[PDB]
Amino acid sequence: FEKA
Amino acid sequence: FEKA
Amino acid sequence: TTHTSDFLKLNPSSGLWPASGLGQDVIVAVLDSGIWPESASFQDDGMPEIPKRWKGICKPGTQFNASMCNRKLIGANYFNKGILANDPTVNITMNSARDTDGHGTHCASITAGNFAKGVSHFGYAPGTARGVAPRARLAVYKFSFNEGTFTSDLIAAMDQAVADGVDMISISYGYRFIPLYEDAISIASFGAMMKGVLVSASAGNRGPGIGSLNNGSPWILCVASGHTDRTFAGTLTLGNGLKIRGWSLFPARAFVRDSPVIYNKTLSDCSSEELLSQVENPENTIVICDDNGDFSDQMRIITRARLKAAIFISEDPGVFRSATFPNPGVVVNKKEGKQVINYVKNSVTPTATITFQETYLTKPAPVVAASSARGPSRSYLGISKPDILAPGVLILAAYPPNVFATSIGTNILLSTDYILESGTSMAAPHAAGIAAMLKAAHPEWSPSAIRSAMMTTADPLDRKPIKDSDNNKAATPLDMGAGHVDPNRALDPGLVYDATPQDYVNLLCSLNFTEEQFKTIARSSASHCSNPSADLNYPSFIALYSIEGNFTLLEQKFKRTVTNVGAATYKAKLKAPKNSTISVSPQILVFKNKNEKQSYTLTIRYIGDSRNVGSITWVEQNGNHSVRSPIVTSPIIEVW
Amino acid sequence: TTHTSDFLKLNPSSGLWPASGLGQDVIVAVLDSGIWPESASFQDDGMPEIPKRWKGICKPGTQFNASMCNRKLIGANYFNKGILANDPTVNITMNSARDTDGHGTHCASITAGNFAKGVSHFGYAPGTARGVAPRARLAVYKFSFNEGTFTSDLIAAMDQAVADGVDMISISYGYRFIPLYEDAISIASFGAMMKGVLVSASAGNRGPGIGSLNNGSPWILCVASGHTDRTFAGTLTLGNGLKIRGWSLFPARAFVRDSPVIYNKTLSDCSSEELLSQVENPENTIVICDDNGDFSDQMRIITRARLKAAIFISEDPGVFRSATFPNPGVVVNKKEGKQVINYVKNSVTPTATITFQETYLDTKPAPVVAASSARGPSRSYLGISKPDILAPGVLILAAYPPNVFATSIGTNILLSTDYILESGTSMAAPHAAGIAAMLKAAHPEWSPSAIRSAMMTTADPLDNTRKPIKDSDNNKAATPLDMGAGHVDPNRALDPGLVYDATPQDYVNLLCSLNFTEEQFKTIARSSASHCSNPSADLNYPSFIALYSIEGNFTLLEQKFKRTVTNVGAATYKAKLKAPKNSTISVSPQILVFKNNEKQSYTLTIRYIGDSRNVGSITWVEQNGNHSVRSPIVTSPIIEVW
Ligand SMILES: *[C@@H]1O[C@H](CO)[C@@H](O[C@@H]2O[C@H](CO)[C@@H](O)[C@H](O)[C@H]2NC(C)=O)[C@H](O[C@@H]2O[C@@H](C)[C@@H](O)[C@@H](O)[C@@H]2O)[C@H]1NC(C)=O
Ligand SMILES: *[C@@H]1O[C@H](CO)[C@@H](O[C@@H]2O[C@H](CO)[C@@H](O)[C@H](O)[C@H]2NC(C)=O)[C@H](O[C@@H]2O[C@@H](C)[C@@H](O)[C@@H](O)[C@@H]2O)[C@H]1NC(C)=O
Ligand SMILES: *[C@@H]1O[C@H](CO)[C@@H](O[C@@H]2O[C@H](CO)[C@@H](O)[C@H](O)[C@H]2NC(C)=O)[C@H](O[C@@H]2O[C@@H](C)[C@@H](O)[C@@H](O)[C@@H]2O)[C@H]1NC(C)=O
Ligand SMILES: *[C@@H]1O[C@H](CO)[C@@H](O[C@@H]2O[C@H](CO)[C@@H](O)[C@H](O)[C@H]2NC(C)=O)[C@H](O[C@@H]2O[C@@H](C)[C@@H](O)[C@@H](O)[C@@H]2O)[C@H]1NC(C)=O
Ligand SMILES: *[C@@H]1O[C@H](CO)[C@@H](O[C@@H]2O[C@H](CO)[C@@H](O)[C@H](O)[C@H]2NC(C)=O)[C@H](O)[C@H]1NC(C)=O
Ligand SMILES: *[C@H]1O[C@H](CO)[C@@H](O)[C@H](O[C@@H]2O[C@@H](C)[C@@H](O)[C@@H](O)[C@@H]2O)[C@H]1NC(C)=O
Repeated sequence: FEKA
Repeated sequence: FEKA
Repeated sequence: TTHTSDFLKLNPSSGLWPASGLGQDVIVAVLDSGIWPESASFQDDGMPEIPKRWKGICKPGTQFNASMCNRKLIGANYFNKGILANDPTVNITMNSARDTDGHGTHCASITAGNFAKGVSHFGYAPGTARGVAPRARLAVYKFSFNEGTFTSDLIAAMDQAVADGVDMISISYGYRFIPLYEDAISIASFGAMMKGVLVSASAGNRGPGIGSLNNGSPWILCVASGHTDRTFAGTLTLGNGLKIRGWSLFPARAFVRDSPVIYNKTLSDCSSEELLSQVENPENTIVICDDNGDFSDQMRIITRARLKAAIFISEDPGVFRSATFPNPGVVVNKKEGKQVINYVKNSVTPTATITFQETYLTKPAPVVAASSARGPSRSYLGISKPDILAPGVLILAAYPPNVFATSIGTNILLSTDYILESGTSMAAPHAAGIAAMLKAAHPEWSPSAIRSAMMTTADPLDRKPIKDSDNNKAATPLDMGAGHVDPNRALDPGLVYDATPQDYVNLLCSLNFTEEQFKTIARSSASHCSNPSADLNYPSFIALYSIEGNFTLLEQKFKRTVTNVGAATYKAKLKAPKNSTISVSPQILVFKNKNEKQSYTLTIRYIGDSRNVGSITWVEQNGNHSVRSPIVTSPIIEVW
Repeated sequence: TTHTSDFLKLNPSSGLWPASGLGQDVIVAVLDSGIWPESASFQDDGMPEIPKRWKGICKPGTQFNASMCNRKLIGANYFNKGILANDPTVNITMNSARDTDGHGTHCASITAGNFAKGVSHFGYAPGTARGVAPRARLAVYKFSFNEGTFTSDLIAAMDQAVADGVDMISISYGYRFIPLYEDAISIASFGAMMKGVLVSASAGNRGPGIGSLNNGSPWILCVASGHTDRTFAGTLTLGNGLKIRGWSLFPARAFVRDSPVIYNKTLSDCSSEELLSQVENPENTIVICDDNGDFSDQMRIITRARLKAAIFISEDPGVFRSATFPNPGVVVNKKEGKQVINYVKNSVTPTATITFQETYLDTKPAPVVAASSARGPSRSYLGISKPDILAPGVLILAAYPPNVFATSIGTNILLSTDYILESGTSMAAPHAAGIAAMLKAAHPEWSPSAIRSAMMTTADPLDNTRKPIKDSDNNKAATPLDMGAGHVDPNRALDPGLVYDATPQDYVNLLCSLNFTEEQFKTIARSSASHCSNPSADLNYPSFIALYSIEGNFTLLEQKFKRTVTNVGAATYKAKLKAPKNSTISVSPQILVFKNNEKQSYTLTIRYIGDSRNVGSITWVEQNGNHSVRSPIVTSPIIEVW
């Protein structure tokens, strides 16, 4: 997961 | 002299 | 966003804005870390009454009560059940929609921030900030907390947004290395597409490697990130009158005038703290740093040494995407670097001046960011991704006033009401708003159609082909999809590649998942589905070729159906990808009146070895309509 | 000056501003280091055509051409002959009226700066900046260069200003330790006075020692510096919820939230770099500094060590005059200092938060005499009380050259600006000069002596708490030798009811009484008068001073002062008397009847003894009106004159  |  | 909307050509006179009323009657949901409500970007000055259709709640919580909403921020909701279920022993500090990270606030303002007078990023990019859709209603849905971020909360957040009747969904998050039936945003997005809600998501920031993107699903608008035509300057003036407009983002009006400059190969590397500490009067001296591939380390060493300033020689694309500039200095290109070095070597008492907080409005533009994730989609190769290009590099938007923003020196942190931020996170919300407005001008258009308009009308040129920042060559559809969003045109595409909820079910059906995996995605919008079909009516084309052996001539046929949203007739213009031939049939489409549908078949004959690009454009004969679709060949890579 | 005019009560609706059209039709001359023309403060957005009376030039020079003037900056002239004569070998980098120092630009904008939208000192004192007289005309006369400042040049600047037809003169310079006939500013001032031009001059910044002021001449409006009600905030919040509004001028929006605070006596002194360098994680920790009398040194040691911030315990007045705050932090008084130190000792994990760029306009009491403002009596001439009046001088926001050092962050970063905070009597004088000009516009016939009268007898000796203005240096009541008649009150000065007027001949007669040699005499009066057969030391002044020798035995003394008051209002006034401690005073008549410009005299008499400067006053209150003509009275030792 990763918030962009 | 002196610039106040 | 003090310039972004101008860069897109949006204005009150004509185009999407006037036709959409700046999206006053439309609602865009933002799924992120929450929002900071008191921001100026979220006030409701020129806002009419809230559409009666809306019934979303303003859920109370920590430092957030049911009066925090208005005619702008019409909804605030959060979802933390996943967190607590995971560990009920946890004390969630900010148990509400209030943003304690910033990501959520920045995105919300970009998509529909209200006009905000006299703001800037520490002097840079000054002006009035506003969302790509200044009058769109905001519906916040916080699923990301400091204490954690859970998939189930994400899905719960989307489901609620769709249930609330939102018009569009904006989500700047992504997951990699998982199959569709384990992909959170994809599962929820499928449900959204099933109910007429278009989802705009970032492609990710793990470019430029091949197939590095996420959210690459057929039922998602996958958005890439490009540079604008804005630049920030520390004008460099040498003692010999030589004036060079370099790059700088030092967050303050530093005063470096007629200061001594030195060029010394023993420390030119700017990697040794000990060496740099040997320069006498380091506080009144400007040091020159060679291009060594690690600019951010040089800046660290410089800042720690407390030099007056430094002239960094570099063209590393990373430098032009970061706002980290805690010490006065300038970045110059290789040519300029030689001029500066020469001046210094041919002079005793070489001096320099540098001013800051300067912002200018660059060629070429736009340009695909080197870190913007690339296709093809390892979630599904069949459909080209990403879909479209939008501004995402160093964009100005609202930000929580009580969190770290940037830095000065090694010990001074600074906060701000508006900050510059880069990534696909900034780009997606631009597309979300544009889509929201297109939906306002055409209340009957489907998510697929709206995406069609945005794509077939996108601009592949910057008047040359948009470049890839990583290599400086022409950008591919796997880099920028159809190209740069062009809102005003999107309003009148002439022809759209439409699709229905049933079409996607048919597509999902063809993937041949177990009926359990199928239900996981469905999940209650369709049952396990007797007309499987992998040829989804998509406004783009991708021809795939295996690399597991000898390469031989391959052929692929695509079936498309274009509906007329304009009586009219189009002729197909073809540019076939390199080392391949293409053909269409029929070569001419005739329309007797609005809403009439017409089908055709594109056929590519290609051989692999390397992603080649071409296109098909339906140009109206008695008008100015031009419907363009990109074509790209690609190897078959490891899928998740 | 984003608040100063509000602090003075000036406004467009009523008072001096409307009565004088914001001084649009008057002209004030600024004698200093020049000006930065392209400043927003010197643009002419709301300026009517230049008064035809004016014919001053826009003299060209280095980076300055004859088109650099407008309907706001109507005159520009520089004088360097003194520097060249002294050495022709000198290369004058900026050979024109352009300011490369800042002093001149600051004063200029303070006196007659045009309205300038959205300015500040790095976020502090934000708002619209404007001079005390927003529509007054500017005439710049530069006699001060980076390469040198020369008396003769100064005198040449004034003479030229007076000759140009200037309505008022403002000069923020002062010389000490020289007799009148060697006093450049005074010599020229006499000429200016002789021709109906008032001169506002700073009192000096070498207080609070007795008789430390300069420009203390009878024919000069001597100005002293006071604090305003404005304060700059670094709100301090402890982990326990305790919130304190401390002092801070860090020139940026620093982010220090919930950081660990430490109090370690071994270093609480904040005077050792070695010790402070021993605090682990200095970049995320906040150290508390004890009061050691040298805050500015502490700040330096802290800035060198790179602490995230420091809480300074200090009540030293010098701290509240300086904009030097290169590192995040706050200053707190003795009591608050204990509250903070306590919290830390009674806790493991004591944290704190400090915000910045906060300005508040509520301080009490205000104004207050700056501890550094020069004090009377005038060692140029004990005969008349100095200084004359008080005006805003502490941390005033005004225009500034964009390409010179403004303030500092960390040890290596210098910052520049278009508007900066500056302190001293230099900032005060221009306030007076501007007001003096508007009075002159409202009453074109009033003399320089009358206009100074309206400002003095109408001044306010009480602060915003309605108590007697305090002396920052001691916290006791300020004396006339500290603040003259008191704090300027423009709107009242517009309508003083009565005035202590005077004429050129009156100053000649006063000059003669000094009993100089006739060459010395001519040195001062040059050609405005000739060696004068009616000596008179009793100049009709709007204030009184009673001097007493301190050599030998003290014995009940007696002094009589004769005054003439002309009615600028039919009315009658009654004299109210408050006699200086340990002394008696009486007037006569005790009432004054007026039929309609009519003049009427009276005599004040004081019986006092020396030991110490005691203060009293005499106010003529109108019976059938609301006029009040007040004049300070002060007793003073007879100290060494120059
Ligand atoms: C979650 O918040 C609770 C307070 O609302 C914490 O429990 C309380 O902690 C206080 C200060 O540590 C203590 O005075 C209270 O008696 C205690 N109990 C209650 C019912 O509030 C809790 O802290 C944890 O549990 C407590 C009981 C202590 O053992 C702490 O050391 C624990 O950290 C908070 N939980 C966490 C993980 O912080
Ligand atoms: C280029 O950078 C070098 C590293 O700072 C300089 O040499 C350093 O000079 C210091 C005294 O100025 C001395 O303490 C250091 O030991 C020495 N460092 C090294 C790695 O040798 C150099 O200065 C020149 O060379 C030194 C050795 C002295 O001879 C100086 O007089 C020379 O200027 C810097 N500049 C040049 C032109 O070399
Ligand atoms: C005052 O300005 C003069 C002219 O700009 C300087 O003289 C000139 O200096 C130049 C650089 O040194 C040189 O190229 C010129 O030939 C020289 N002479 C002329 C007529 O231009 C002068 O500099 C001083 O005198 C010169 C001749 C040198 O010997 C220097 O050592 C001196 O600084 C300037 N004077 C000063 C005090 O700076
Ligand atoms: C109060 O300040 C003292 C002086 O800075 C601290 O002692 C210093 O501790 C350093 C490492 O913490 C050590 O390298 C220095 O030699 C030493 N300096 C002196 C003058 O003693 C002191 O820290 C405590 O005492 C020292 C000696 C160590 O034992 C530390 O572990 C202790 O914390 C400071 N007192 C505190 C932090 O409570
Ligand atoms: C007098 O000085 C002014 C101030 O600049 C000159 O006007 C400027 O000319 C420069 C050319 O380098 C332009 O960049 C500025 O925009 C001009 N500004 C204004 C206000 O005119 C003017 O040319 C000078 N006059 C002469 C005769 O040299
Ligand atoms: C909640 O919102 C804000 C943020 O805390 C509060 O200030 C409000 O306080 C309540 O309402 C305001 C308008 C004021 O009357 C105050 O006295 C009240 O306590 C609160 N608003 C509501 C509707 O509860």
